[PDB]
This record gives sequence, structure tokens and C-alpha cells, in this order.
Amino acid sequence: SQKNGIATLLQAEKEAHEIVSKARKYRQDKLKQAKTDAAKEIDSYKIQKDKE
Amino acid sequence: LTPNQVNDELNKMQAFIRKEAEEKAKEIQLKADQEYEIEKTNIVRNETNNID
Amino acid sequence: TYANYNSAKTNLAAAERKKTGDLSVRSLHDIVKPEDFVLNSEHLTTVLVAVPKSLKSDFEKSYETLSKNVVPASASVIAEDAEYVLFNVHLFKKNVQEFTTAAREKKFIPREFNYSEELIDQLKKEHDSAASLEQSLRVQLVRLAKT
Repeated sequence: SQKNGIATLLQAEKEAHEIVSKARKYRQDKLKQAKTDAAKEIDSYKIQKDKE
Repeated sequence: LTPNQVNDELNKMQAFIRKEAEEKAKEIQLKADQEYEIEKTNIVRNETNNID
Repeated sequence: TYANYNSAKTNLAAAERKKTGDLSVRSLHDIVKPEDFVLNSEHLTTVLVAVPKSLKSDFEKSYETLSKNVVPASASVIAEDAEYVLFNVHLFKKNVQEFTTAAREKKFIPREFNYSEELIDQLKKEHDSAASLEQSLRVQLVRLAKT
């Protein structure tokens, strides 16, 4: 009836929205990793040059 | 025939849409991975050159 | 002024024309149930297929014997004009055109429409404007012609 054509369908919409939200979270955390890893590597290079 | 055809069809393609969601999420996360790699490598190279 | 009056009269004629005819554009705004018209997501698109009264049996077994996932218990008429009927048929989000082509091979007249309040407001306001403007222009022209 209305229930299996509306409520379950909206829940499937919620599943899809959850999947895309998780994709966004992957993107965001990956970009923050791209920044933080570079930040840590530049210091490693800087100290290596400075010590010598 | 019995209307079980109806449930068969709806469940089949509601699973097809979910696999579509899964594959698009896979593509998105992978592409984010390569973008992460590229940005990190570019920044580290750029700063290391100046340090040297 | 008389040209404007005749323009208003033909506007009234146009407005009254749509009150009679089949269902390809026939209005379903106050006798339409949005609950029988699922819109939240692209999973079951309730197409509005209309047929004359002749093909009752030929249509009633066109969804529940050949179609795919037409939501059961809802494929019937919302309002009948003694000559044509309607049906709240559903189908996929990726194979609408194929089923539409099959129906038009069966020679049905689909009704594609968006449930919007502004449309009903436009209907009411154009009705009122045409009628009132025509009447007031008539009487103002009475004074003007007398003068």
C-alpha cells in the first residue's frame, strides 16, 4: 500500500544519502591527510637539512 | 500468474540501485585517494626544493 | 476598447474550452490525490495514463499481466468524465520511455504534469481577471460611447 511505496522508499533514500555522506567523509579526511602528511614531511626535510 | 513477479522485480532492481550506489561510492573514494596522493606529493616536493 | 472587449471574450472562450475534452491536458488539481502520486524519490514514477471508456478490459490487464513493479492495489481511476478515465500507473526511473512507447502502441494518451499550487492560483486568477475585466470594460465603454 502507501507504506511499502513511501516509508521503505524514503528509508532507501536515507541509505543512499548515508552512502554519499560517507563518500564525502572519505574525501574530507583524505584531503586533511594530504595536508597533515605534507606538514609532517616538510619538517622532516627541514630538520635533516638544518642538522647537517 | 501469481503477483510474486511484482515483489521479485521490485527487490531485484532495488538491489541494482544499491549496487549502483556502492560502485559510485567506490569510485569516489578511490579518486579521493589519488587526489590526496597528488596534493601531498606536490606540496612536499615544493617545500623540500626551497628548503634545499 | 471594443478590440480589447472581444479579446476578453475569446479569453473566456479559451478558458471554457478546456472544461470539455479528453485527458491529455485535462485538469486534475482538486480531484487529484498527491499521496497516490509518489514524488520523494526516483523509484516509482506514477504516470497518468488516460484512455476512453471503450477499452476497460483491454487496459485493466495491461499492468498486472505485462508490466514490471506497477505498485499493486493502485492502478485505477481518480475521476471519470463518462467518456475517458485515468490510471495512476507506476514504472521505473530508467525505463519510462519504453513503457510509454508500448502504451502509445496500444494508443493511450499519457498525462504528464507537475502538482504545483501556483498553477491552480493562475487558473483562478485568470478566470476572475478575464470575467471582471470584460464586464468592467463593457460598462466603462457604455459611458465612453454615450459621451
